[PDB]
Amino acid sequence: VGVFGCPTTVANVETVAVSPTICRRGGAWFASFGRERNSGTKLFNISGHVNHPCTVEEEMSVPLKELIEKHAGGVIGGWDNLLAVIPGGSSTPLIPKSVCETVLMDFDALVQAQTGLGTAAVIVMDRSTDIVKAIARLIEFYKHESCGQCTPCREGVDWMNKVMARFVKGDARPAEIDSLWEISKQIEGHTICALGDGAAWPVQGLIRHFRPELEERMQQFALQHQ
Amino acid sequence: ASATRVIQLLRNWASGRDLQAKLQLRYQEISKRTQPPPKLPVGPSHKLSNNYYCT
Ligand code: SF4
Repeated sequence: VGVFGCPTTVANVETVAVSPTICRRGGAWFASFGRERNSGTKLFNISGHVNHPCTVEEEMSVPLKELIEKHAGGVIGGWDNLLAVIPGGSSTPLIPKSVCETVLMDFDALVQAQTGLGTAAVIVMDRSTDIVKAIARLIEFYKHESCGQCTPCREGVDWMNKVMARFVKGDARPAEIDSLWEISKQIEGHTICALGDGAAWPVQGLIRHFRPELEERMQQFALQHQ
Repeated sequence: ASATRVIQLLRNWASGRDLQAKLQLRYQEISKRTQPPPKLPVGPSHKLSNNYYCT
């Protein structure tokens, strides 16, 4: 079934428009580039806190450092300023500076990096950028974009929005981060579509990757808003 | 309490026991009838994480 109940092949434009080159050259051309399974070429959309944010066709299984150095002149403030990177896209969790170095953007390597290839829409936050604030617009963006049919997504992201609003402000207790963990996994795999799961991965990745920083901001709220 | 010494040594002797040590009625030994506000405790399930009622 599909549109008006008809068979309909939904293919991403990048996969559609690369299909020429694999029919004009063959599978050897596509498979030679990129790692096992993850092969070919994809538009890596370097942006965020990068010196020269642009969209470049790029090989996958590419180290992050030369991804931003060669094609963009580096990350603003260097790697030390770089606190984390969202390499794949929104549905791909961010990973810390101690992990980025030269992780390869091949689907398997993001999986071991607890993230995904997404659409290679890689964006960077510097140290000056608060990671709690960095995804603050991201998580509320997911809430602003949800059809709301299934209960986990309709009641999830908005509830996640409010509980994190007091998180970035710091009006919460240390247990509240654990509750945010619990309901994030609760909506995971329980929504009709992948928007909820797509919204789950960003917040899910942040919790298990910069948890002490999340616990850092809250007593900062407590000392002055006592 | 009220009762003078003369009545006292009569009631101690007739009973043979020191009744003035503790009385069968209270003059001033009770809690003040109104009490300062309390603060009730919490229990094993007033948590937000791994308290799923199923287990
Ligand atoms: S997860 Fe998808 S299907 Fe479910 S409510 Fe959100 S947008 Fe709708």
